[PDB]
Amino acid sequence: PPRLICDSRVLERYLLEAKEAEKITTGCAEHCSLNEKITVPDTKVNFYAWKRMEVGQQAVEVWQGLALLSEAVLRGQALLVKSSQPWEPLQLHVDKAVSGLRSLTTLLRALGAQKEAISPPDRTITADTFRKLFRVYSNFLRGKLKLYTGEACR
Amino acid sequence: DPKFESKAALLAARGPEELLCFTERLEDLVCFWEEAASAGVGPGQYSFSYQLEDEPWKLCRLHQAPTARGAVRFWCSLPTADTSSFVPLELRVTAASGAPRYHRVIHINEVVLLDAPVGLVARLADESGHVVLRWLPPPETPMTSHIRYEVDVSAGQGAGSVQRVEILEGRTECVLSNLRGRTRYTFAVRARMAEPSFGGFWSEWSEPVSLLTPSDLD
Amino acid sequence: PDPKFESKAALLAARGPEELLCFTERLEDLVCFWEEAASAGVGPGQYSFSYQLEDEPWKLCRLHQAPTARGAVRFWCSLPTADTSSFVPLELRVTAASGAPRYHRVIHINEVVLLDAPVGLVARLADESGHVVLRWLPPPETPMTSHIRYEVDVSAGQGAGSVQRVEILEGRTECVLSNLRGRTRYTFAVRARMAEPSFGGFWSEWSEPVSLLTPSD
Repeated sequence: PPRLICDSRVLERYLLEAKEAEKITTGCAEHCSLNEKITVPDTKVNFYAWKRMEVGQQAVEVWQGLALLSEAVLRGQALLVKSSQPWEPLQLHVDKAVSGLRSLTTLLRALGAQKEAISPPDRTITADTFRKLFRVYSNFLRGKLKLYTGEACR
Repeated sequence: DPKFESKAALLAARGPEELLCFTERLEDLVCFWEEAASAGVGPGQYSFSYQLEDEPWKLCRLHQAPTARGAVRFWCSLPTADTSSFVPLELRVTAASGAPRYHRVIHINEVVLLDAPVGLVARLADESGHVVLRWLPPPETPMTSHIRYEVDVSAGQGAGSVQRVEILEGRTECVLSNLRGRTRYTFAVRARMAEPSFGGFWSEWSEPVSLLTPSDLD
Repeated sequence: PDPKFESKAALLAARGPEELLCFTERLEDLVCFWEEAASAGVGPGQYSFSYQLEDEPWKLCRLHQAPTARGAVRFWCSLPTADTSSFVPLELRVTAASGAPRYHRVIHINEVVLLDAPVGLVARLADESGHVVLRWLPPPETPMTSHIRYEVDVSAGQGAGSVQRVEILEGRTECVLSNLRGRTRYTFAVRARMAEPSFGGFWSEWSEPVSLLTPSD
């Protein structure tokens, strides 16, 4: 009966991975270009509204967000495979992400992020680089994700 | 406008010759800098522009003020609207001549400088060297749960005394241990935002609360 | 390939060989293997390994045959990083050329964690009493260090025939053995295992032993 996502630590692992995802893509030069948009979710939080939102209402923002991201990483790993010279370093991180989201998308489905989604209630950004994909990555993770799980973890 | 001087002055010292930004309720940003200036100084000097990654560069209305030190201080207070946390915010401070004065990139959620906790109250705990500290998170503050504290204990300047210990996130209480019998201590507390979703600067110490140990000895 | 694996794969061989033994060293990987000595027959293409992560497509793992010390051959499959999702159900399917099913099993890369052995252990007298303070360092490159518990071992001789154990609280990587016996040279070493329910796996290789001699009495 574990709603695992709640154990602060269990989640912290990913946030800290992305910190590494970033910390590497920065020292990255031209070999971090995507050569394509790659639509990622909007990671900016405005507390004077979020605080005003409701779990359920946030949840969606998150579920949809996670999804879209997950589509990206794949699309990233992808464009990265067929690549001639796949910056090995980049490789690994691109992968951990792929899996991280997989495990996460699950732990959320737990809390009820999906059920609290397709419930008819009452953005575009694009990474032309990896350096940014990861930036946008963690920013959503520790950003909106981390901020939701909390209130929702009761 | 008041306590601002406090924090601003607080930060200053820590890092003087640069550009300093910080936030409070996280629903606000304020940056600034203090330069000594005699034959010249005034707003009709610098231009302040910033931008939220993926959003149109903008300019900020810079303000000025005299310093207790006789120097000047230019600050900017992003319009509440543009206080988006979790999204690269780039800043460029330029002189009218057009020279590159200040340049930096930050995350609002990464420069929070809370006030100082309130209601600290440490009383004896019958057993040996054991003290019970209690307090309250900074007033009008978001995400308590994410604030981690840090207590200080000293035997007063009556023995070159100190001792620092950190607390778990969101934990407003601490039970000390191993304190010399018969002595006038002084418990202080600090505030801060936990990483990796936040972070910033160490808060100013709270109003101290002293106490004297009995004689739990041999 | 590397001793680290062989020697780590021995600990498990003695846990049910004719069963598929998987384990993850740092929640970011996974390998399954099984031993069986055979005829000149067994070779490259003679077995097909297939896995599948919850509601997704099945994928075939390339296979690795290798000759173990005990004469037997070893087959292993290092899952592709992209599929080491912990907390997600992993079903494993093995098969031999024809179409015979040898092993089938469902797991979680997070409930079969076999950690490298702890590092940095050193003893040192308790300046406040006849005890022994034991500091040490969890395993390297290992996450969830706050979710790892440690069992310490206390020996007064490989032939002294008298020992004593202890279990450390998840996270704590230091303990002091107060109640002891002086003017005696003791030795200690620690192992590490993840903490259920959340996780699970197998005890870790003991750490390098360490020696000291308590004062008197």
